[PDB]
Amino acid sequence: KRVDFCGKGYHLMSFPQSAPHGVVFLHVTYVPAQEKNFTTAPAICHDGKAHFPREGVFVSNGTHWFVTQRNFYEPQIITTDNTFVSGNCDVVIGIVNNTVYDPLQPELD
Amino acid sequence: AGAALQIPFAMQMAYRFNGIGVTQNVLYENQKLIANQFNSAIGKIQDSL
Ligand SMILES: *[C@@H]1O[C@H](CO)[C@@H](O[C@@H]2O[C@H](CO)[C@@H](O)[C@H](O)[C@H]2NC(C)=O)[C@H](O)[C@H]1NC(C)=O
Ligand SMILES: *[C@@H]1O[C@H](CO)[C@@H](O[C@@H]2O[C@H](CO)[C@@H](O)[C@H](O)[C@H]2NC(C)=O)[C@H](O)[C@H]1NC(C)=O
Ligand SMILES: *[C@@H]1O[C@H](CO)[C@@H](O[C@@H]2O[C@H](CO)[C@@H](O)[C@H](O)[C@H]2NC(C)=O)[C@H](O)[C@H]1NC(C)=O
Ligand SMILES: *[C@@H]1O[C@H](CO)[C@@H](O[C@@H]2O[C@H](CO)[C@@H](O)[C@H](O)[C@H]2NC(C)=O)[C@H](O)[C@H]1NC(C)=O
Ligand SMILES: *[C@@H]1O[C@H](CO)[C@@H](O)[C@H](O)[C@H]1NC(C)=O
Repeated sequence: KRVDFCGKGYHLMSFPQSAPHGVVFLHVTYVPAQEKNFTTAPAICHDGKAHFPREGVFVSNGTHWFVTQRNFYEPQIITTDNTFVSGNCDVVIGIVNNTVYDPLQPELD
Repeated sequence: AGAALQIPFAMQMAYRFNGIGVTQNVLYENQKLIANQFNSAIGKIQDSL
């Protein structure tokens, strides 16, 4: 996890080869590509409660809000298993209104 | 690690709080105090210099 100790990018793995009086390291790394821009927010307010992502960021495609993982764009809908709650929505700078979906009660019809 | 991708600075500070074991609500609920403390700490360096 040391930055630039094993090449440029996120180190995946490395292979050694012998040279005359030396060694050659072939570093395999992961390099992110083809980014898009989005709107973002730190928390989400629902029922007077602030919701934070467990892992990921809240992003908006223009009209809807999703959670994604931070390094590869893979959007999902914001549920109570995606997030955790802390406090009320009066203290966070930049909080946004949206609905956080519960699975249990629409299972219970 | 590649191309520069923008992110707002308080959200970068929250990632970094996660990287030491503190949840990020602890940053967002203290943002103003944390920024005051950083500013006083930076203002103390030029005084010693
Ligand atoms: C943002 O993504 C959503 C996808 O959830 C698009 O909204 C539509 O949402 C309904 C119900 O959620 C789906 O049945 C549709 O298939 C979605 N797409 C369309 C084209 O109707 C929404 O269009 C996206 N917004 C932008 C600006 O890209
Ligand atoms: C990001 O910065 C913009 C300014 O560029 C902020 O927008 C202003 O919001 C205030 C309310 O606090 C309004 O009174 C101003 O009229 C807005 N200005 C513009 C140019 O839109 C925005 O609130 C900031 N975002 C956050 C999360 O603080
Ligand atoms: C997000 O939703 C909340 C919940 O209603 C909004 O809070 C209201 O804000 C208006 C204007 O600031 C007040 O007149 C109401 O009294 C508030 N309602 C409650 C129940 O407190 C909040 O304004 C919404 N945020 C945005 C940006 O529209
Ligand atoms: C955590 O520590 C900080 C000290 O940096 C406290 O904030 C200070 O509190 C004193 C009260 O004695 C104020 O006079 C200062 O102005 C505060 N500093 C800043 C930068 O706001 C804070 O109260 C402490 N929190 C708790 C829960 O004890
Ligand atoms: C994102 O938008 C900015 C302008 O706000 C633009 O300069 C940048 O090239 C865009 N990047 C992508 C991936 O769309």
